Formats: sequence, C-alpha cells, structure tokens
Amino acid sequence: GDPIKSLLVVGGARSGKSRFAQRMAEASGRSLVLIATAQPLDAEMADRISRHAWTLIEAFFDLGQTLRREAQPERLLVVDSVTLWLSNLLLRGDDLSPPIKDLARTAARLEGPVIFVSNEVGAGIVPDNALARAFRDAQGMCNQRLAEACDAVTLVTAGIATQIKPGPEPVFRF
Amino acid sequence: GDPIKSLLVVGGARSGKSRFAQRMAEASGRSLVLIATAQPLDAEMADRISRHAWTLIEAFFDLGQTLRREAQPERLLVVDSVTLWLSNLLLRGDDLSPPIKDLARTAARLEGPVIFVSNEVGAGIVPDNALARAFRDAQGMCNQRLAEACDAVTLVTAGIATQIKPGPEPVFRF
Amino acid sequence: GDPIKSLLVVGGARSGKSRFAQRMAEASGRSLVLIATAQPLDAEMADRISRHAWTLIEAFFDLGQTLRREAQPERLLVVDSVTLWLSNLLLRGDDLSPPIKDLARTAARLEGPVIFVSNEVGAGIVPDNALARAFRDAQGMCNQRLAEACDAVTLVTAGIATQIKPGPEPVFRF
Repeated sequence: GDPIKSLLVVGGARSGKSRFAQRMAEASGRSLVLIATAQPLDAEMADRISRHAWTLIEAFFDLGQTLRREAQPERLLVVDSVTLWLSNLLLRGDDLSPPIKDLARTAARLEGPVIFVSNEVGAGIVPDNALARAFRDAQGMCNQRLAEACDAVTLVTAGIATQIKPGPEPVFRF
Repeated sequence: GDPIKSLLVVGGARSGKSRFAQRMAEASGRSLVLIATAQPLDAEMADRISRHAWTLIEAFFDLGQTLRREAQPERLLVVDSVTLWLSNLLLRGDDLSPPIKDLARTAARLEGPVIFVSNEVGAGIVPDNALARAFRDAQGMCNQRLAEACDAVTLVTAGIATQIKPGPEPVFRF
Repeated sequence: GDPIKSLLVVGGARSGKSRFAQRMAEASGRSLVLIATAQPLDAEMADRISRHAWTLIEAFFDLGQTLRREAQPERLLVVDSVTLWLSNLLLRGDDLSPPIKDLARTAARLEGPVIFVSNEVGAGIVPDNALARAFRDAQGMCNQRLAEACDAVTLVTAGIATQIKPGPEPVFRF
C-alpha cells in the first residue's frame, strides 16, 4: 500500500473507524503501540477499552508529548481516540486551542508513523450548553488541523473507508 | 444499471435517502413492497408515513422474519427505516445485538432483492443519557453489519447519492 | 477552475466550510459581498462574525430578496450561513417551507454568482423537542432543494472539500 508517516481516520460513533485503524496497523508489520486516551472511570468506558482490546501506553492528557517520546521508525502509534483526549482536557477546564495546535505540529515531525482515530461530532444540532458547544467547536478545529498536518485522511462511514487526502480539492470560477 | 441483490442507503435526517430508494425502486420494474417499521403512535409519525406515501407490509418488530417470508425474485422490498425498527426494539427493552446480526445474515440470503434505508446517527455529540447512547452505538454497528452484507452501499447527503460500495478501500504502508 | 453560477458548500460545525467558501471567493477576482445572516444578539455570535471577518450586507430574515437585489455579474455573493437564517425564521414562529422553496428558486435565477454555506445537522440522534426536530427537518430539506438548484455542491469534512455535484449518481438494477 501507499507509504506514509501520518494518517487521520475520522468517523462517527460506532462507525468502524477503530477497527479500520487497528486492522491497518496489524497488517503493517510494524511494532504496534496503542496510545490510550480513555480514562477508565466507569465500566462503560472500561467495556469499550476491553472490546477494542500491541504495547499499551496511557496518555489521558499529555498526548502530543507521549507521541514525541514513543514514536520510532520501527513502531506504529495508534491514537485510540483524539476525541476522548479533548474531552479529558475540556472537563478539567483547560483551554483547548494551544494543545490542538501543539498536536498538529507534533503530527508533522514524529520519529515514526502514527494513525490518529478521531470522531466527527459536528453534523448534528447545536448543543443546548456551552461545554458541549465548545467541545464540538474544538473537535471540528482539531480534525481540520490534523487533516492539514497528516499525509493521508480517510473518512469511515458504516465501516467503509473513503480516502479524502491525498486528493485534488475542487476549484470553481465565477 | 448495475444488477444487485441488496442495497444499503445511509443518510441523515431529511437527507433524501427515502426519495432516492423510492425512485430507484419505482424505476426498477419489479413488484414493489414497502416494509414499514414506523409505529403510527402519533400524527407526526403518521404525517411522515403519509408524506412518503406499492404493497405495504407492517414490520414494527419482526423485520428480518418479514423480509425472509416476503422476498421473491419478482419483488423488490424497501425497508422504510432500519432506524425506526431499532428504536422500536430499544424502547421495549430488547437486547439489540442478536436482531442486528440476525438481520445482516438475512440481508445475505433473501429469495429476492431488498433496499435498506437507514440513518446515520453517530456524527453528533455524545448523548446525555444511556438509552440514546445505546441507540447511537447499535445503529452504528447495524449500519456496519448491513454494509458488509449488502452488494452496494450509497451515502445520501443533501439529496445527492454517492456510491461507497462496491469500491476499493484505501491501504497504507508505514 | 470550473465556471459556475451557484455553489452549495455543506459541512458540520467547525468543518472549515466557511474558510473554503471565503478563500474560493477571495481567489475569484470578483467584487466580494458577504450576506451575513447571524443576529449578533450575544458576544459568542459577534465572536464568530469577528473570527470570519468584502462588502458586508445584513440579511437576518429576507435572505432571498437580499440575494435578488444584491446579485450582479461583477459580484460574488457568499451567504455566511443558511443555517443561521433558518434558525432566525424558526425562532420567530415562521413557517419554513415557503421561504426554503422561494430561496431554491432564487438560487436558480440570480443576476450574478453566489456561494451558499450551510450546515449538515441531520446525522445525530433525534432531538428531544419539537422545535429542534422541525429545525433539523427544515435544514435537511433546504440543503436538498439548494443542492438541486445549484450548479455545484461540495461537502467539507475536517477542512477538506469533496465535490459531489456535478457527478453521476449511482443506478442499480434488481
């Protein structure tokens, strides 16, 4: 397949994006590292970690710093959820802009390859509360910045992956 | 057009997915059967049944069994909503995993052709309640299993249909 | 690039759709007009107007009439948000069907070119209230009618634009 340094996989909830990333990583022949961002505070979350369940590294908050110091040419890092990392930062009261831009810059310079698995959260109605609105905005921005940084971007819909980067973007004259 | 046994049409709310399926079925020249899953409990729901309004068969709960015993080579079955069928099972307190996997297996062996019309519900924020979270998960899984089972899959966005299966899925080397 | 009269840009929240439309318009060499539909009632909304911030024309309610009387061959009109216009009509208690169909007809006959920027809101769960359900339905219908009316339609996901119109739509035989 096409040789790259960085892939962003975007999909909705229970879209198959994690299975797509996990089977791409398992097919790669690299040393696999799951970068796990989910805080197993309850059994529903441990349940989703168990279902997905490789070297496992927890990175609930320091995702970018973890990528920089775990990435190796011989390793493939899979970020289990960009979304759950952002959630962790938001709930704590952290400003989300700097870590997002820091992560995109990191995505551009790793010592080894990385797949980022991230949710689309922006294609429903406006949330009725400011925390959910901020989260929706920050996740949308984050996916834009990661798509710009990464070599390749795939959208996963109903378990089917479509490549959207590389790809020529449309141009219109008026 | 391309001859197939099974089509999954996925789209958001008021996306045109039902019109796409209905005009494909009307253009087919087969005997048309609407498999209606919507329980007309209120006038908003009867209103949506009336707007869409062929042999009409109600299948509020027993969707797969209804497909197996209504499918014929000369017939095309259209499932008006996978989503409203899942909703019916969820609200009752049914476990959703077995009927979903049963339906995908059914989608693989009918005596005649079928179009499944289903919603994408996974590309908004995490629901604030466990019933809605379960439903979101089950609908995502269901669309994955139906996409795997069906000959063809179309995504309908703003009334425009894009074929995503058949189609080569992307491969990356790292 | 491809010469057209009318483009619909659809995306989720913080998808990059506004940046895609703004940089297409800035690259065009036409006289630029922002058709601004957002009512700056609060600082969050003024904040989003300021971030996006060309001749600026407010059209909170009379969007179609504003397009007809501002469109010129030498001008490109960008509708900053179809979604916030619909929101304005909904909250007031207006019926949304006629203005939507009026706008699609307008999109078909302008004296000059137009880009419509609109949200996808239909790919989450069913809203728990009738106002949000109506809005979701009306926005879905509106995007269908504008996609039918416009020369070209682009979906923007994670800041990446994919053209879906023009494009041959799939056909299946059963």
